[PDB]
Amino acid sequence: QFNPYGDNGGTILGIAGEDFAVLAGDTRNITDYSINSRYEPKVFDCGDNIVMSANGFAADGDALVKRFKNSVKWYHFDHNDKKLSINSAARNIQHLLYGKRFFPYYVHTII
Amino acid sequence: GYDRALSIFSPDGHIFQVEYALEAVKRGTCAVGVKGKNCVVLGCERRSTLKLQDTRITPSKVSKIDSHVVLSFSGLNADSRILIEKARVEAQSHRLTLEDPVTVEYLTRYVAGVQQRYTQSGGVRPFGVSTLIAGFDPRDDEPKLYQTEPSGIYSSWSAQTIGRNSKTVREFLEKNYDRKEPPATVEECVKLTVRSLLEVVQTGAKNIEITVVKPDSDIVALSSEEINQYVTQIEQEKQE
Amino acid sequence: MDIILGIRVQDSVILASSKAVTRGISVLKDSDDKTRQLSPHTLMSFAGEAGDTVQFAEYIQANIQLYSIREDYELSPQAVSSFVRQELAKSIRSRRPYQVNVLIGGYDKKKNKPELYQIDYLGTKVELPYGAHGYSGFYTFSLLDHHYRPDMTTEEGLDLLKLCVQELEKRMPMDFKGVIVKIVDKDGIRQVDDF
Amino acid sequence: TGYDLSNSVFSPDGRNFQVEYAVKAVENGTTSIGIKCNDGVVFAVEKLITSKLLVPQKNVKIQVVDRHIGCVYSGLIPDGRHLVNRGREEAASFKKLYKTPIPIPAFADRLGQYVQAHTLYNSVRPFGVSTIFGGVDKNGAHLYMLEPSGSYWGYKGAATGKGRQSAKAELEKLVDHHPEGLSAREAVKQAAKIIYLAHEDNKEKDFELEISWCSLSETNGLHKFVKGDLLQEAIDFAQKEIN
Amino acid sequence: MTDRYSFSLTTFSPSGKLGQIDYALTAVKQGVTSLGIKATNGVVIATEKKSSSPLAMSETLSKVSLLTPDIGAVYSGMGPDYRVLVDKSRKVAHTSYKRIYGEYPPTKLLVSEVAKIMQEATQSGGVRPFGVSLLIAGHDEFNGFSLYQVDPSGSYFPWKATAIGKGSVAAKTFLEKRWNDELELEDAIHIALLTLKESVEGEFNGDTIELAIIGDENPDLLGYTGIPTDKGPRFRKLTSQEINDRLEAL
Amino acid sequence: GYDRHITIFSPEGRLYQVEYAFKATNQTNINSLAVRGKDCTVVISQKKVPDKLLDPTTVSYIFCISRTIGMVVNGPIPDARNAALRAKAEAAEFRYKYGYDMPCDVLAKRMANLSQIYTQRAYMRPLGVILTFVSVDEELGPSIYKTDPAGYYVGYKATATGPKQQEITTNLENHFKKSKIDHINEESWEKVVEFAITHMIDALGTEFSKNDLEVGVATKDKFFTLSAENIEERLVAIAEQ
Amino acid sequence: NNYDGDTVTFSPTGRLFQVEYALEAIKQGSVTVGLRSNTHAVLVALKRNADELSSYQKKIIKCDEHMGLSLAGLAPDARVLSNYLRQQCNYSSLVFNRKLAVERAGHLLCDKAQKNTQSYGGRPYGVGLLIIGYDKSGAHLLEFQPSGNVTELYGTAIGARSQGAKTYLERTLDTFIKIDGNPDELIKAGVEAISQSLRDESLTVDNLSIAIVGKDTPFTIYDGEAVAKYI
Amino acid sequence: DRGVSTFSPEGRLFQVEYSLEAIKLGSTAIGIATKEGVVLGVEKRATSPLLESDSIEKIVEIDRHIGCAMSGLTADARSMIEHARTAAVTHNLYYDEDINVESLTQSVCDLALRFGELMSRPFGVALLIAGHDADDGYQLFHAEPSGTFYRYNAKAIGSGSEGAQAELLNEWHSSLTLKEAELLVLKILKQVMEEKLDENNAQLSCITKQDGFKIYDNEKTAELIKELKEKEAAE
Amino acid sequence: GSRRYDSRTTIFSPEGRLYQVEYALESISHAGTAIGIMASDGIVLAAERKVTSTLLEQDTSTEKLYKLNDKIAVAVAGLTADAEILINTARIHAQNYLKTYNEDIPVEILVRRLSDIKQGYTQHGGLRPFGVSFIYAGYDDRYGYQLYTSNPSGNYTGWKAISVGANTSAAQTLLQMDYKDDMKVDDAIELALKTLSKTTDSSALTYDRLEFATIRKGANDGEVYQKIFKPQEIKDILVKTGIT
Ligand SMILES: [Mg+2]
Repeated sequence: QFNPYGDNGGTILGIAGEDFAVLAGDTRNITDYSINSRYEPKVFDCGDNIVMSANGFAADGDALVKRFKNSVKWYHFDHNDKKLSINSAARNIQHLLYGKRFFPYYVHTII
Repeated sequence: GYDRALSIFSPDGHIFQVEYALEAVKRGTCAVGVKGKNCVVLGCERRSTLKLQDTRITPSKVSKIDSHVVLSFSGLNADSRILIEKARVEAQSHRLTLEDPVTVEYLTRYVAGVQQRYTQSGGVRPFGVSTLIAGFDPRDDEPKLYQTEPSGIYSSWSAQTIGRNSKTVREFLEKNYDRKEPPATVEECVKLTVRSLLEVVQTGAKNIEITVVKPDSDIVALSSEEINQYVTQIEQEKQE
Repeated sequence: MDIILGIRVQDSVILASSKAVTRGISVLKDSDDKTRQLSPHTLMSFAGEAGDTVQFAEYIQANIQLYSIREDYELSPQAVSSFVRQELAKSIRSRRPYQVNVLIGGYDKKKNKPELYQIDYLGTKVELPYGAHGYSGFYTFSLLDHHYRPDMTTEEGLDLLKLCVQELEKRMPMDFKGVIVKIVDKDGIRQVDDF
Repeated sequence: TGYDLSNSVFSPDGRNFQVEYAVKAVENGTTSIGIKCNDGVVFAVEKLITSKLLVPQKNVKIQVVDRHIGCVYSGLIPDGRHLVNRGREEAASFKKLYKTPIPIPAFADRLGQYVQAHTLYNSVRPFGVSTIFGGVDKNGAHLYMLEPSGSYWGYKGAATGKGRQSAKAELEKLVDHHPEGLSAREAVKQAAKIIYLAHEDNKEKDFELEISWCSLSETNGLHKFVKGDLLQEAIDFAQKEIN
Repeated sequence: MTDRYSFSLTTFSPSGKLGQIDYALTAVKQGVTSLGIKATNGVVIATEKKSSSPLAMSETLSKVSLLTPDIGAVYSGMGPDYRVLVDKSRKVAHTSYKRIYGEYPPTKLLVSEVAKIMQEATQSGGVRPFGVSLLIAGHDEFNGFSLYQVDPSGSYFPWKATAIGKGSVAAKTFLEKRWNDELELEDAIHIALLTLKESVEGEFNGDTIELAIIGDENPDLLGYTGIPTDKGPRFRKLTSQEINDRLEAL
Repeated sequence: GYDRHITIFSPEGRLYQVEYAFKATNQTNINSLAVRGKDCTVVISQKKVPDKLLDPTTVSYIFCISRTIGMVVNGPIPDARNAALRAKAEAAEFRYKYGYDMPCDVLAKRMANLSQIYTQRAYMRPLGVILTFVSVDEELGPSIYKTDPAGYYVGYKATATGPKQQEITTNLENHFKKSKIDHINEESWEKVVEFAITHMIDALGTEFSKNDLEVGVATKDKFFTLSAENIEERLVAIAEQ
Repeated sequence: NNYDGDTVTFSPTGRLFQVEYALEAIKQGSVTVGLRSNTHAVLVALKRNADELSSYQKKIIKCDEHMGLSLAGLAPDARVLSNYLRQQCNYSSLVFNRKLAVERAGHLLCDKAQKNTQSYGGRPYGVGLLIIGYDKSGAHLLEFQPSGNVTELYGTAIGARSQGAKTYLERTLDTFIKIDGNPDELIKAGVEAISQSLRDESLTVDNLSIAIVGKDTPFTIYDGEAVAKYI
Repeated sequence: DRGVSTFSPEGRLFQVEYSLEAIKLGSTAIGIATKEGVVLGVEKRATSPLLESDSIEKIVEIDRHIGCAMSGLTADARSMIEHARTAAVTHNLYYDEDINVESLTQSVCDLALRFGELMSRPFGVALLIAGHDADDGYQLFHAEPSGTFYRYNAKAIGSGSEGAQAELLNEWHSSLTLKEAELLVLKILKQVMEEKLDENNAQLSCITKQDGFKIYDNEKTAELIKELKEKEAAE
Repeated sequence: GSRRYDSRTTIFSPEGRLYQVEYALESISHAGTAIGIMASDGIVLAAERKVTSTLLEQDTSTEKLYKLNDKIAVAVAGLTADAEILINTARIHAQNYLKTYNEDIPVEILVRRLSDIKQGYTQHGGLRPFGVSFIYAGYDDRYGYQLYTSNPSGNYTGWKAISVGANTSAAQTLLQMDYKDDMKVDDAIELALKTLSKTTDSSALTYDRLEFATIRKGANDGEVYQKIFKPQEIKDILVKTGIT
């Protein structure tokens, strides 16, 4: 039977300061007991001063980030180049994730 | 499917199909609505060109949409049935989802919306019907009376008439209806409604129908004899 | 939900339905009314899967109320029961069937007769002098088979119903928190507020 | 009357006037030609320079279908593009199912049936183009020309557009003087000459020459555009003949 | 593309006429004469095989068609319209009856189905009415022998005897004088041949006349033996020789 | 007067668009002829290549519909090829569904039914073509069946189509009035082709070279067209007696 | 005349009148200019107001970081076509990780417009577009007509009185094509070009709209005090 | 007849141009934008004295920060309002914020040209959409059935529009107070109306950042009418 | 395109009338007269066949009177083919109701349903309306004996006595004159035949030109019987009432 999910490992960490924020992640990518890559970027600059990481199944992770980056692009087109605030980005990502409620993106997302 | 745009603008900015639908309303039998202090009365004309009619079974002009709201009309009879059915379905749908019966304004807004939709949808013609919608909101004792027309515009009225010779009975109502003091009782309201129809009807026999709606789902249709007593008293005061 | 009982006497139909609503571990409510008035002289009690019961009952209620307004006429209990049966028979071969069992108690104003109909979720309809759904019949039918007479008064029907509930409260493992009892006769529907 | 107001209506003659009106749009277009040579085909077209602001060599008119078929047309340019897009879908589905690239006669009928279908209903307009096309397949070289009616035949040489009469006369001379045949390189030279000669019907504005070819020996049976030195050589040969 | 004619092409004119139906009836009037006569023990339907060319093999063109083993049909008007109606009539006899009840439809109900198809071409979007009038003869157990006419409007009527097409007015008068309720099938065939001769100009023989009957069961035409209840079709098309034999006793 | 634009009845019960489609049939100015032998069915058609720039091998109005069925068309080539593609598709589908080769008369009926639909449905126009189907049927033997824009069809002993059909028709009629049989009493198809060409020459009053004609022959289990050199051999035999 | 009731009807001379009428809507529109060098491509557009209380209708729309257009005619039609270009540019980036070539963008616009000229029920687009962009083959300028005809040019103008700007660019051809690595001078040439189409009115601070794209320059639109420098 | 999506020889859509004529027959609506807020006012125009005028609803709330006034075939506006309300609420659901006034207006205008042989004809009503957002402050837009929308400092639509617009040309300046705008709408409405202006046949409304969209009471408007009368008699 | 050929069957005139409905009513005025009369103990349906022939098989013929179920029947005036389409739909509706509620469909509910179908063809779809007017004769246990009519507009009304088809003006005046409320079926049979005899365009009223039916509680006890009269039975009632 075909299993549409996998586990690419990885660990990410976000911390909010008083006037700053950091989003960190290791660069190792794996399946089972093998290393796929020692350097595969996992935390991405998505524009509008927002950084994102979707950790877990890397295919779903890449797909989600790609769709959010796209959502930022279309937010600019549709709303006169308005800056997407972090709270608005967060609500938007909820809808991206819940859209696949019954076939979920197998990831833990942090922005 | 048949998609042809039948309702369209003309060079002078008129939609003729909607305007011609109003001409069908002008042809229909006269309908009148008057609201008192604690009631609303709906009067309707019955053309006496049709005798040998079975009045038990013939479709009555006033229709209950729910236990607390009624609808009368002027225009195409067949068209009115479609609006009445839709209104009745929506009334039950509202009770089912909101757990409260429709307000008179809401029911009016729905019917008016259906009428509007049929003025800019492909392959359909407008309804040749204007309606008078009357009743009382749930747990409210303030009388309600609304009017709709083929274009889909609607509004509230202290008193209103539609159909043939409605220009005449509106003339009567405008000089006889006082806003500061509306018909205080059922008697006064029915009397003013019968009086308004007598300006247009012909014989006061089986040509006038009267339906009284009071608060808390109290709706009753007057009989021939009861109306005949109003007809009698009105003319005996007139002989002076 | 759990216990629903019905008995047709001389001049009325009596429906008794339990008050408890249990969600697994806890009893969330002890005053739940498992019934809907379909028309002035017709009452329907119900039991089955959570959510579907109330959804089905209210759907039926809406349809009968729609018919009543359209025709300015109350359908006979027989006609209402046939409509309900068809809806359940349709439902059993659907994608997700209504898991709902009902009793329909009505007074026919034309025939001047009380009528009780038992319908399960498959659309199995029977007209009965007394009926039940679930395990309720297993405890109560032997008492009803013994004492029931077709010429019983409403008061005698209530007394026989009390004996049935007492037997249920004795031998049933579940606490159903008593019953709400309603009477359907020529004057309409009323609730017995002390039982 | 009124028979010419609607497509697919037969006139009392048995004519489809809307199709005949589409031909008028074709006759209004620039001149395009096709020459069948020994082991392939050559296509050429006249491009009117409306203004100095047009970027030279950029507004390409000749179109490739698959990798072995060339298409050129005169009339409404967008209509021609629509026809080539369909042709590309037809060629793709043929190759998908049957593996081999679509034969030229097979491809000809696919375009033919599609153009003919736009003469069957009043809800569509006929194509305002005549299309010259062809290439090399397993049975050799093929040249076709397709009209707004859907009518097409095989050709030794073909011409359409405003200067078609001039071009046809030049093509007929080549057929008579070369019964044994014409080489691919000769056909490119001759194609340049014929377009230059046909430009007399469009003499007001100056033009840009565009040539393409498919040849078994010269291009390995693939469609290619004539560029650089070989194009200049053909322009020089053409300019020498008009003087 | 798409069929964008979703509106009626047949409509009421100010005088209450349905133009396209009237015009369809005019096309029927121009058609070659066909007739039907009902006897006590059978029904006969007949028409002329108006051959368009002598090089044409008129035997390959069937104007009289079997619909079911006990029901046959003939027409006057547009031949192609008739041919497609025969195809639809044969199919609807199976889909809306035989596949449900396991038996062939009675004459009146098959006629009703054909009538419905013709009615719909008079109201549906983007179509014209059928330019034919049909005469349908048949037998069934409970109704016995029957003969029906179906017009372009979809209207149908039962007849003792009738004619449609070119010389129908004269032919119907001829049939009124000869018809009675005691006719045997052979008498009806004789009257059919007499009536048809009046409307025919040229050759009048078995090769130019098409004639079929609904009569006795033909076990010889069943194609199998062994089932007592199955006794064969009642529809039989007369041969060229069989027609000529009855033209000597004419 | 929109009753002349679409296929609805005129006050005379006529369909003008159908009548005008019959007129489009003669737009090519080509005449065709079909005859039956003992074992074969022959169809001949005039071939005219008016432009020297044309490839004459691609100019044809005879089509190989199936292995057994051939079709000659009288009318414009776009409508001709439309009918040809559909007939080929229908014949192939028939074999797949019913397990045997589609008969010539059955294909003719099917295409005639399709044509009938265009005369009744408004959105579809009639095809301006007459279709003559030929074969040697396994049940009926040599067969000629012809379809027109009205949706009419019938079998033929022999037939002719085109601007000068009447001259050819009468010529054929007179021959069969003499012989009193429904076919050409000849063993070989070669001589049946020679008969067909000879009687077209007589009827039209014109001589033919090898490039002026187009010939199709149907035998048991195959239909084929003759090359120019095969036709030349036919023309030589005609001239030598 | 009798042949202009719909887009599905040729005239006896082979003309499509509904398409020609759609072309007429562009001529009523306000003037806009396009021109390019080998490093940059520039759009200049004269915006039109309803009255003195009203704003000036925007003329330039961004399609991607490397592509955008200016409009003349029915503005809602430009919104539809620019939205389609945004999607196509986006499809190319998401699926192929590839910036859409300006020439291919022109081909797509041609085909989309063509379908509205050959079918019943629809109508042609009533707007003209000038598309500029910088891709893997350098700077580009395209002119779109709703007939479907798309043309690659060094410079051009569309709208009312566009002939004056077009003649100026035809004279200046040899000069402005050589303006490489100097954005300000290329815009100056465009502002001088659009000035040849003005009558009665002149270029003010809320009147003028400028856009530029180039080698190391994302597609950016200048309005308000950002264009005062060029007035 | 002729297509519903047909162009005229001048390059204009027949149906769009004809709908503009229907809007000219509509009752007057006026909007004035200031740095303290945007004011919206309408002529009610009751057809009879028995018609209860407070049931005439020509000024409508779209969201807390966006209001709207209408003129023309007002029944056509209902589906436009429904779409606007849905768009405003939907954007808040997707983005946890208020929608920009321009973006709301653009969404409404996307419906306009969705007609053909979709709805069978264009809308026969024009809208004045007023609101506030953080990026562009107080704004007023004019949404037409052509699909075009212009931003305005002040705008009048309906039967008395060109006379009112000329008046707005002279009176508007960038320093107007909210109170000054209220009186100005009342003044110009009174000028173009057939009947004498009072609190029952005219209606005022405004949108401020603090309080949001508010339809004025008849008692509140009556005071502003009395204030207007006195200041006009003051010179 | 196709718009050119569209008659637009569902539009108002400037006067607010539906063209096609009005023209369909004109068609119906040339159809054979049908009469319905309601009495206290039953209903009568009488109708005239249109100019017949001696070779028409009458005993198997039906063009006017149709059975919808055991309690309800209709008289037809207009296009027979159109009527049969609607009649089959009505028969199905009656059975749908019987299956759903296990009770016979009330007369008005069936009438309203058919009338709504007619209405739809006047408001949407772009198709021509049905050129048919019905007289409905029926019984149910709510209202008892009932007469209704419907026409191509989809409007329906109830009647004590009514006519449709040709000469309705003359027929209605004659019915209005002689009808009384306490009338019985046997009297109503006579009135119907007398009215047809005076209004007919034929020279004389004979059995072969008539279709006749009664709905009576003259069914043994508490039930209703439909009687479609045979040709010989129409001949007898013509002699009994003294018309032939
Ligand atoms: Mg056709």
